[PDB]
Formats: sequence, C-alpha cells, structure tokens
Amino acid sequence: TLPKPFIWAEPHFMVPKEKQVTICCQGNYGAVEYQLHFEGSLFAVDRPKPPERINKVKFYIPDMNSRMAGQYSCIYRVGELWSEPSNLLDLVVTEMYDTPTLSVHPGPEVISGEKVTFYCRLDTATSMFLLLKEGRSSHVQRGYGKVQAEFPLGPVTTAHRGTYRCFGSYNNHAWSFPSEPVKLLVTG
Repeated sequence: TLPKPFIWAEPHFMVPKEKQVTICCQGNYGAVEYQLHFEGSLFAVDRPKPPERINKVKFYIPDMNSRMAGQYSCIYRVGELWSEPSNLLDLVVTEMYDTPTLSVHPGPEVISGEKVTFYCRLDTATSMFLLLKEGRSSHVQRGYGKVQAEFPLGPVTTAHRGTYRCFGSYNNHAWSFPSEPVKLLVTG
C-alpha cells in the first residue's frame, strides 16, 4: 500500500567511538511522520513540516558508543496508515580497546596472477576478523579463526590494488582499532 522505506548510514556503517554518523530514511513525498527504531525500541521521530516536498529524513547520532551499535529500521506514516519496515541497517562501533596487526603473502607488491592472502591477528579478541579495502571500489570481508584469520584473494588483478586495514572484534557489532594499512601494488 505504501512504498517500502529505505534506510542507510552516512558516511558509512562503521562508526569510531565518540564520533558521529547520520542515519537516513527515505519514505515518500508528503509523509507526515517517520520513526527510527533500534532493537525493538523507538530511537527518534521526525515530522516533516511542510511535508509535500520531503521524502527523506535525517537522524543525527553524535558521540557514537557500543550501546548504539546494532540493528536499525524505519517506518513512515501518510495519514493514518503506517508503512512496512525498511531494510535492516546494522551500525558497528570501532576503535574499541586494541589494535590488530595486518600482513600479506607473498608481499606488498605483486604481478597480476599471483595469489594474495591477507592475515589479521589479534589475540585478545574473538574469532571474527574483518578486512577493509579503502578508497573507491571499497567493501568489507569477514573471516574467522583463533587469534588470527586469513583472507585469501586468489589470483589477483590490478583491480585488487588498494589500501587494506583489518579489524578484530569483541562481538559482531563492536570492533577494535583498524590495523596499520597495507598498500597492495599490482603490476602486469
């Protein structure tokens, strides 16, 4: 009946503790009420006025903390009907406690075709590790292991070029400090 809303974070979902993030919810033009929900509770509300030209609302979150790391959703109202929930957004808090180390095999400089594997180590956390690829063409990989996890990339191409940082975690939504970057140079 009502177009399903859409939720996303800005800049992205990895929020360093004490820092800020903005959660955006898109509903529909004219909607008079938007609610941001967090783990079964009401987090924030926004009532567009005038609503005719508005179809999105921004929820600002300053001073990020682990108690705010989790699953968010959004619903909006037009008249007396409420919409179905939006997609589920997971916010994680970073820079918690320690700093893991990152290493790569065979080395930081390779030619297309060489199999590359990254290794993240942190002995004071859980088995869940994460490999982040900086800049554009960004994304996050996850790996598991005791004290250390590996992230094999298989044969690489120049597309694998970029800066990498890894994270350790204390639970699925609470991550450590990013590791020192490793700039992978691919030739060929």
